[PDB]
Amino acid sequence: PTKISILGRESIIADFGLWRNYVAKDLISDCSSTTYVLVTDTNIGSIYTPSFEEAFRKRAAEITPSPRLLIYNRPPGEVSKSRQTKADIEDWMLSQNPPCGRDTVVIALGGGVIGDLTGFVASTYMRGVRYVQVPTTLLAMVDSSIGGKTAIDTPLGKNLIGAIWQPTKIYIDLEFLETLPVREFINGMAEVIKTAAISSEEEFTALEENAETILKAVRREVTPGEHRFEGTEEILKARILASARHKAYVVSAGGLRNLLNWGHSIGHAIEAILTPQILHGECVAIGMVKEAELARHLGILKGVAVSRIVKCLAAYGLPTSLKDARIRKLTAGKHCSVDQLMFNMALDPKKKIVLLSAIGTPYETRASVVANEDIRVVLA
Amino acid sequence: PTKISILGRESIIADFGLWRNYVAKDLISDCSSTTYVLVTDTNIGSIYTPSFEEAFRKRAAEITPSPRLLIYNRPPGEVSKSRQTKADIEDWMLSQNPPCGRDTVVIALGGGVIGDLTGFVASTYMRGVRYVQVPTTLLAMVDSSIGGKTAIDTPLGKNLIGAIWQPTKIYIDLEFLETLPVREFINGMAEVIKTAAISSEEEFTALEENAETILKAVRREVTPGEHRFEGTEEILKARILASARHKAYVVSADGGLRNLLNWGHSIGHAIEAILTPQILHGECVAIGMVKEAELARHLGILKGVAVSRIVKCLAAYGLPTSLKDARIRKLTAGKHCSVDQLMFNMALDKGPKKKIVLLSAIGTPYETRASVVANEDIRVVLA
Ligand SMILES: Nc1ncnc2c1ncn2[C@@H]1O[C@H](COP(=O)(O)OP(=O)(O)O)[C@@H](O)[C@H]1O
Ligand SMILES: Nc1ncnc2c1ncn2[C@@H]1O[C@H](COP(=O)(O)OP(=O)(O)O)[C@@H](O)[C@H]1O
Ligand SMILES: [Cl-]
Ligand SMILES: [Zn+2]
Ligand SMILES: [Zn+2]
Repeated sequence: PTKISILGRESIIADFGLWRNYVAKDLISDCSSTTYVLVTDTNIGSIYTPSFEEAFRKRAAEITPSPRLLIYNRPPGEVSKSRQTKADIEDWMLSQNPPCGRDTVVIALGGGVIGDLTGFVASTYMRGVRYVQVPTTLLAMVDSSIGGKTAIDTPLGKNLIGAIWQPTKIYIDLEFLETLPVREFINGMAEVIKTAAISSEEEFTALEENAETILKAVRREVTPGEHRFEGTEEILKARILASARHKAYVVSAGGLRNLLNWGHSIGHAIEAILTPQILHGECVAIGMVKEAELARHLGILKGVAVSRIVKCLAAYGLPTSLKDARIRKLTAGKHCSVDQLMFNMALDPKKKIVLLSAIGTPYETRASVVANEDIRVVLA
Repeated sequence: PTKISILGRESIIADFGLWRNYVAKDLISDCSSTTYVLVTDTNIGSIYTPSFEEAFRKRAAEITPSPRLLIYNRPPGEVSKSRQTKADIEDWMLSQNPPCGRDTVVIALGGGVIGDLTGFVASTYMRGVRYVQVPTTLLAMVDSSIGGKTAIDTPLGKNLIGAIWQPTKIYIDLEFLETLPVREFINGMAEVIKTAAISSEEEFTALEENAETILKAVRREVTPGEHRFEGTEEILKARILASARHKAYVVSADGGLRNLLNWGHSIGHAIEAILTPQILHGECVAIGMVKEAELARHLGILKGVAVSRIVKCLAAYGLPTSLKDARIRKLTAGKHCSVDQLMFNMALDKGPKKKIVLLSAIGTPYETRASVVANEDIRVVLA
């Protein structure tokens, strides 16, 4: 297994089959406790909780008295990232017999949604209890689960109420990617490509090479009794952990974290308009394409560089323009006026944007100051 | 202005009239921001918010842009220390124009209730924003506001959901004690006496001396224009800050030192679980100290003379020393506390023995932590 230290500690454990042969075991020995609370939605749970309850029983049998495994399932969707669901899980935990104590270890089994909710639930339960991250979406494995940022949503916006509570462990089991819907896998790929583009040319080239292969496995129908990523196993692990590693690196450090926002400046503006029909990664993809175009316009990025960005994103199934087909269909031709975008970008004179002087090489070691008029030029 | 440092840094500012001449000023200069949110109940607010709005305007006038002061008032009582109340305070914060942001400085103006709620609201607002403590109750000045422990209550218990969020500043304005109801003042005195009893025989001795005087000012009519603690001003500040200082000390100490802060609380908590909400926390802890002291004596660790002074000193301040005290009896229609019930409530605290803070003498703890004691030995003092 591959370990990626984060914040001066071992937190991340990444490899195939962790949820089957490792997690349970490791939790009982490194996260000693009498109460383990697994949280997940009905989609990912029905697929993975059974194998775990069993794997759990085997490890708990050897310990006495036997540690209990409590499970909580919530409806899928970001509808659970609410004040209501959090209170529930809390009252449910307090209603257990005996009530779940401060020794509780919470297991966040899911994506960004389950992740933020559970992480925040843990941070405040009796003023905080330990918890581990078990990212099931690609976007969660390389980004959302690394960092400790947790929160829920309110009818006035996303992530408005939450906390920064570092998970004790972060289990990255690449096998979760075997059942992850194709669209979701592609969505996460945006951040992976983003990470490379702001840190390593060689890594961005690896992504360029592997694209065809990865996408073949991600789409090919897999007959029961086989692994979706049969021969590409090592390639996938390398490309995905590279991103996770970077996120972990940045999180362990000032202006280095701003770079994690490349493509997000414009990206966020687009999403504010096209969500929830269009996904985060899908919007960031178009965001990277434009911010790259902005870098070119400002004379900081070369034409050749800009093309590969687009080419590489497309190669993975990500949208590169607001004019894309799918997007236009999924959003019945919604339109992002150059103004509404500049309005949104401000909801966050001049704008701060991450510019690239070349693939793998950031212009400044932080978000560069850019003038509005210069931004408005790449928004059409 | 006397300053006490907590957790390796200044935070506590203690003196008279801070709410009138200091707070506002200091907030604008040391807690620079565009949004300040004052939270309080309708009891303490109606008495103190007006003078503050004004004091605020004066300081904000010089600085430009103008730092806005938003105010939130909730019904008094621990009924506001709820998920709902917290949620409103937040939606209200997000609904302002423009919405309260991460630069926000929250002002917790009130007692333990307002303190815990606001402190917790702050800890999670956009994943955390700065906040200051402005303890208006005695119990809050020397205990609840020092430490960073925040939370709300749920129908299944107190302080079940919350967080540990250290306040940026802790303004201890002794003038709040001029309007604090007599009962509340006496309530807080329990913890002050507790602090002394576990750290300084001298400090305890002074408490015994200053009693008769303090209680005179607390229980007297103050004609218009006169400060309630006219001549005793320095005495009060000394006695009160001594406790606050200790709390600050323990809280900054890098284990069992925090256990000592639980003296009288072992039995004390058991009693409160039964007699609350009619009887207050301090009032229950008082009886708790009396009994735990009796337990120490029984176990041969505390002398008879020592135990007496404890009782005498608590009484001297108007605190109950036994469950048979008439004031209690009245407030609880004579509710009974079975030893069985008390021993059970003491177990709800996560066997054959209970851990209790024992004193070998006033100011001197037996062990540097909660000593292990057998059930039968505890049951004897309760009978
Ligand atoms: N490994 C997986 N296999 C199957 N379904 C999954 C997996 N991961 C999550 N899902 C489902 O996919 C959708 C997207 O997960 P979500 O947590 O919303 O994504 P993100 O982390 O991008 O916010 C949800 O409907 C969820 O139940
Ligand atoms: N400085 C003060 N003077 C007058 N009223 C106050 C003051 N402090 C708080 N109060 C009121 O006194 C009561 C006790 O405050 P609370 O915070 O509930 O107590 P504690 O801190 O002991 O838990 C409340 O009804 C409150 O509105
Ligand atoms: Cl909360
Ligand atoms: Zn992102
Ligand atoms: Zn107490």
